[PDB]
Amino acid sequence: MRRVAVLGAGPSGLTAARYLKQAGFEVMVFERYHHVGGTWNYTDETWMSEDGRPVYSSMYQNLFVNLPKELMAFPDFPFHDIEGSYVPSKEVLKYFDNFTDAFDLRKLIKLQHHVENVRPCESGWLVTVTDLTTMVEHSFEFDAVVVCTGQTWCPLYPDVEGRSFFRGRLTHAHEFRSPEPFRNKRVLIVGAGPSGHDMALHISYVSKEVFLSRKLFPDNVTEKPLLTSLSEYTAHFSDGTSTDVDEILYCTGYRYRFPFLSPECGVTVDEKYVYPLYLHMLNINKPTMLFIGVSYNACYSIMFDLQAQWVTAVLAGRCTLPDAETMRKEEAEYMEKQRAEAVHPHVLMNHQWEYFKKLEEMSGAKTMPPVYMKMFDDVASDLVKDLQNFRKNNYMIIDNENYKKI
Amino acid sequence: MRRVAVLGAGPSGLTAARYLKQAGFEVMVFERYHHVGGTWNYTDETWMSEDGRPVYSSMYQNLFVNLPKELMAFPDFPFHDIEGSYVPSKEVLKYFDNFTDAFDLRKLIKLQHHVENVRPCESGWLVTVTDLTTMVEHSFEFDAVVVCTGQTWCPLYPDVEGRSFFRGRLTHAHEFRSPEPFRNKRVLIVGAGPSGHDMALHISYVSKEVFLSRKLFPDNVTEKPLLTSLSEYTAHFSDGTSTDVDEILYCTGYRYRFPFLSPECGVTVDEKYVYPLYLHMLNINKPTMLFIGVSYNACYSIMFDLQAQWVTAVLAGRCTLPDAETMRKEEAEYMEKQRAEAVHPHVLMNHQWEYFKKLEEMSGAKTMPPVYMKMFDDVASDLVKDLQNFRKNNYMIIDNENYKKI
Ligand SMILES: Cc1cc2nc3c(=O)[nH]c(=O)nc-3n(C[C@H](O)[C@H](O)[C@H](O)COP(=O)(O)OP(=O)(O)OC[C@H]3O[C@@H](n4cnc5c(N)ncnc54)[C@H](O)[C@@H]3O)c2cc1C
Ligand SMILES: Cc1cc2nc3c(=O)[nH]c(=O)nc-3n(C[C@H](O)[C@H](O)[C@H](O)COP(=O)(O)OP(=O)(O)OC[C@H]3O[C@@H](n4cnc5c(N)ncnc54)[C@H](O)[C@@H]3O)c2cc1C
Ligand SMILES: [Mg+2]
Repeated sequence: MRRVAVLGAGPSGLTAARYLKQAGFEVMVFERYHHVGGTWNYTDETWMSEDGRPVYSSMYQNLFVNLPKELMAFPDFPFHDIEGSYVPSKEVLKYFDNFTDAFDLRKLIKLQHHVENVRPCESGWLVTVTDLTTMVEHSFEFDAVVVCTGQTWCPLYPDVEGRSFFRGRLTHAHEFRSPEPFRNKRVLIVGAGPSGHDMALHISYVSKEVFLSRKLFPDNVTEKPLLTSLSEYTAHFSDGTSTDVDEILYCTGYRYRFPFLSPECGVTVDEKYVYPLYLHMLNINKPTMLFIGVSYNACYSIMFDLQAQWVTAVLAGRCTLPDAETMRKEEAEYMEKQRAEAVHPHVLMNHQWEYFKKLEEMSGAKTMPPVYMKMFDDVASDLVKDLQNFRKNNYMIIDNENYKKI
Repeated sequence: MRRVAVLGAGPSGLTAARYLKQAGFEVMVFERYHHVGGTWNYTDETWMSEDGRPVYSSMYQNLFVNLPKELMAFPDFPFHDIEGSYVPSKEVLKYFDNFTDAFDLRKLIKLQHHVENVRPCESGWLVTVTDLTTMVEHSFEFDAVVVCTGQTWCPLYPDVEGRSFFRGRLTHAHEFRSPEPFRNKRVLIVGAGPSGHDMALHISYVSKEVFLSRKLFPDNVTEKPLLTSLSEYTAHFSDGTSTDVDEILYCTGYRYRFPFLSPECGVTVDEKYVYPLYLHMLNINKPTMLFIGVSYNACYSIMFDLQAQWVTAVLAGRCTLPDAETMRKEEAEYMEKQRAEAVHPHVLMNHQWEYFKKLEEMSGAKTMPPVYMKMFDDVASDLVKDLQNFRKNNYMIIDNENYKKI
């Protein structure tokens, strides 16, 4: 166990590379874009790039973070000193470029390399990639592979009665880049929890009327219950109401999609479920393949930090895992409990802190500063509770235990 | 029986109007567009019009007819003097504009009136329509309703495995207006029979490569067998081949859609089946509602002409219909035979001349000049046998029995 492939140089991939490199592995990171940082990169491009491969970023113009920069930074790599907690996206991109440079990761990253296929070979892995600058295909052999390609690029559209009758413009959150196409339009946003809050707000500034449909806002945003059918130009809702709309915008999230995974990798990828994974990371069938960033709805800084340290510990043999039968059993029990609590398989929100404590114990990682939990539990929901104003709040962490509002 | 509603002022509607007027009925024709002629009207608009209602035209730029004008003219209303048998679409539009004036129909037609709802009331019908120039909703009462709203506007897309993963541009024939968005693109056209021939030809003139997939063409049109799956930017075919494409164009036809029909009208509308209809026209459940132009794949001039005369004859009490029981029996047997011949419910192609003869006998219509059958049987398929060149052929009807190529 020496040569490890990292697939993706977004936050997940970058974190993995730091820990794997520190642990003495020979790391190679493949990234299709020309810049690290994942979806924090903004591009005018959507769906497919002119370079011939998908656009993976769903970033849009003028986005600000929905969590204070103080909680988005890794505990041992603070954000650059810039005024304000709720920074524009470019500051987060800058953060990951610095992070990459700080840990001497850049030399490990093959930019504009699009991973096309991954398959088991002997006990290791064969990774096939295209160098998009030459269009030459390259194959590389590795002892382990860490999949960090994200899950905010392949859109999910929930089925709705009559959807195929609708004649207005239908788009997904993935391709949202600016509110301009929605100017003076009657817009229905189909959302889930907080998924459509920010886009509703952005669109409210240019559109005639916004309808936010889900199973606080500006005056021209009208909340609606569940969308129940569509007709040619009209939306019908669970309350028996209906409204005419020119545009429908699905803020209905994404599905897992890992096109490069050959069936022999032993991973089954369904819309909301990737299996069989232990702790959302380890491929139970082929345990030298691991994923970072499959789990979601959590304090991501800590999640990335810990999953990278856990993956690293497993590959270095410092973490001894239960046998496969036990891992399948624990996974099975975990997933039954997800269903009982009515959340999707890889959603961490209800138990993230306990999950992180487990990762800490198994990986040998430094314990997380409790202030992350206190601050997160206090402010994470502010988007849904004080959408128009929460980003004016500024915070400063005082010590390992406490923070304050400025 | 005095007041008759005609829904639509395309060829079906106009033709109906002519005979209904002739028979002395009080006819009111509703047409959402500002010009008669139906699908023969070209508009840059697609899907939804800025006027707030659907766009029903699927006409594209630089279209020429696929059947000689001699077969497109009604037997008793010859085409205006124009050089060439295969005329541009605007000459067909001109033909129906002239027809409308020649028969003094224009006065009957409420243009820019969009039919919103039709429902039975007492013994007659209540028709709800919007005057799009005022956005005022108007109600009208009728003793009978003739539905002529067409069926080339509501697209049909066949499911294909992986369609949801495709990230290229996916469009339907309905929204095709010019080949320009396909310039320098790799284009897959998904077709059935002749459905994608003309569009393949149009696009071939501008694109890098055109692939025509179906269950003689220009050099850059490559025929492919059935499309079996899609991925991000690649199409996969039944022959085990794969091709990367930027664009998919669905030439997969349409489905029946009559949104204004309340369930009480007694008609069930499925994708390829409208029921219960006698001879593709009469609503067996509510026999004062009739349809013209539900049947298709036939010599359309004769079909419109005879169906209009038949509908008029029924409404005038001159056509003796079987009782409802017999009509249901004949419909069921007819539909059973359609399945056996492997054609969709309303496809006339295998038996149109016999069907036309039956309409003639029942309605008292003038017998069709046999030359229509002889010529149609000779030239209708020239589109698929000599696509690039068939439109250079010119014809002349000599008499009711003979024609010659010029
Ligand atoms: C619109 C939006 C707003 C958000 N706002 C916030 C916020 O305010 N705060 C917050 O904490 N989180 C936010 N997030 C979530 C945050 O973006 C993710 O948590 C984080 O970026 C996940 O990082 P990742 O490395 O797992 O995935 P990504 O950042 O998506 O990176 C995946 C990487 O893999 C690369 N890649 C993918 N496929 C291939 C391939 N075949 N070959 C080579 N490379 C490949 C991509 O180029 C990309 O660089 C937001 C997400 C979105 C979509
Ligand atoms: C791309 C294309 C090429 C074709 N080429 C040929 C050819 O070469 N030769 C040939 O013989 N045939 C051709 N056809 C078929 C031809 O267009 C039809 O056979 C003919 O137009 C059908 O006439 P129709 O009146 O039944 O329907 P349409 O022509 O579609 O007319 C329907 C009318 O109803 C109106 N309408 C619909 N709903 C409403 C509502 N709710 N309220 C008010 N008005 C409404 C529409 O505006 C329209 O004016 C072609 C069709 C297409 C799509
Ligand atoms: Mg006769």
